[PDB]
Amino acid sequence: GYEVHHQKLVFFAEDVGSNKGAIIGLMVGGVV
Amino acid sequence: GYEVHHQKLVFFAEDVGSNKGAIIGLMVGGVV
Amino acid sequence: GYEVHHQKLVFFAEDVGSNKGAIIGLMVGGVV
Amino acid sequence: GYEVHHQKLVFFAEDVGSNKGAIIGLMVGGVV
Amino acid sequence: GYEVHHQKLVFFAEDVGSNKGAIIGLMVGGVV
Amino acid sequence: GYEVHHQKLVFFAEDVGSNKGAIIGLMVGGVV
Amino acid sequence: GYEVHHQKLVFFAEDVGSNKGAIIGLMVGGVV
Amino acid sequence: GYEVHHQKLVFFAEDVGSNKGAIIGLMVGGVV
Amino acid sequence: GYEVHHQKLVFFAEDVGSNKGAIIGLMVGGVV
Amino acid sequence: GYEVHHQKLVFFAEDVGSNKGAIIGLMVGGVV
Amino acid sequence: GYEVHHQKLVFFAEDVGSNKGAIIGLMVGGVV
Amino acid sequence: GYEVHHQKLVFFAEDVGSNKGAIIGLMVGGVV
Repeated sequence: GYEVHHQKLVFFAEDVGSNKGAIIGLMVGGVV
Repeated sequence: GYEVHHQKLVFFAEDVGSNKGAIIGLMVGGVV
Repeated sequence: GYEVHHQKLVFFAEDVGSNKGAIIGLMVGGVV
Repeated sequence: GYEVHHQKLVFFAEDVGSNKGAIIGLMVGGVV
Repeated sequence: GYEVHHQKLVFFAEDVGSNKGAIIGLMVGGVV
Repeated sequence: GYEVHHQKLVFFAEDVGSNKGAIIGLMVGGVV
Repeated sequence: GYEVHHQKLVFFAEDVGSNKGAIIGLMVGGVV
Repeated sequence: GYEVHHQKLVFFAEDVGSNKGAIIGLMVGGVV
Repeated sequence: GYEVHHQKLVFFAEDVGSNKGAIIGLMVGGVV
Repeated sequence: GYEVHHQKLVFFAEDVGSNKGAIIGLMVGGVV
Repeated sequence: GYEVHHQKLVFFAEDVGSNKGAIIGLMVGGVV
Repeated sequence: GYEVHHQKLVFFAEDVGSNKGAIIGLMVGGVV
C-alpha cells in the first residue's frame, strides 16, 4: 500500500536567544 | 486503511538587530 | 495529481521591537 | 474516485505583536 | 460518498495605537 | 443533493476600538 | 479611580448531541 | 485611601457520553 | 491606602469514553 | 496584617482508560 | 508596611509519572 | 528595607505508581 507521513515545525524569528540570559528549551521525551 | 499527506507548521517574527533576552519553550512529547 | 488530507499553519509577525523577552509556549505531544 | 481535503490556517499580523515581549501559547497536540 | 473539501483561512491584523503587550492563545489539537 | 467545493476567506482588521493590547483567543479543534 | 468590589462567577458545560471531543481554547488576557 | 478587588471565575466541563481526547489551550498573560 | 489585588481562576475537566492523551498547552507570561 | 498583591490559577483534569496519555507544555515567562 | 508580591499557579492531573508515556515540558524564561 | 517578592508554581499529578521514567523537562537559564 502507499502511505505518506511527515511534518515540519519552525518557531518564528525574533530577538535571537543567545547564551547567558535569553534561552531556548527543547524537550523530547527519550531517544530512539 | 486510510491515506494522509504531510503538513507544515511555521511561525516567523522579524526583530531589528537580534540581542539580549528572548525565551522559547518547545515540548515534543511523542513517539515515532 | 493525487491529494489526501493535508494542512498547514502559518503565523507571521512584522513590527518594530517591543520590550525585553519575547516568549513562545508551544506543545507538540504526538500520537501513533 | 473522489478525495477529501482540509483547510489552511494563516494568522498574519503587522504592527500589533512585535518581536521582544509578546506571548504565544499555542497547542498543537497531534492527530487521532 | 466522498467529496473534496478545502478552503483557505487568512487573518490579517494591523493598526497603530499604543503600548505593546500582545498575546496569542490558540488551541490547535488535531481534528475530529 | 449538496456538493462541496473550494473557497477562499480573507479578513483584514484595523484599530481595535480601545487602547492597543491585543488578544487572540481561538479554539480551532476539528470542523463541522 | 473608582472603588471596585469582587463577585462570583461559575460555569458548567455538558455535551448532548453525541460523543464528546472536548476542546477548551480560551484567552483570559485582562481589562484596564 | 482607596481599595480594589477582582472577580472570581470557575469553569467545569463533564458529561456522560463517549470518547475522550481532550485538548486545553490557554493564554493567561498578566496585565498591569 | 494599600494596593490590594487577588484573583481566582479554576478550570475543571473530565470525561469517560475511551483512550486518553490529554493535552495542556498553556502560556502564562507574567506581570510588569 | 494587610492585603497585598496575589493571584490564583488552578487547572484540574481527570483521565483513566489507557496508559497515561498526557502532554503538558507550559511556559512561565516571568519578569526581571 | 512593606509591599508583598506573590502568585499561585497549580496544575493537577490524575496521572502519576509512568514509564515511556506521560510527558511534561516546563520553561521559565526569566532571570532572578 | 527590601520589598518581598516570591511565588508558587506547582505541577502535580496522582494515580497509579507504575515504573521508572515518565518524562519531564525543566528549562530556566538563570543564576543567583
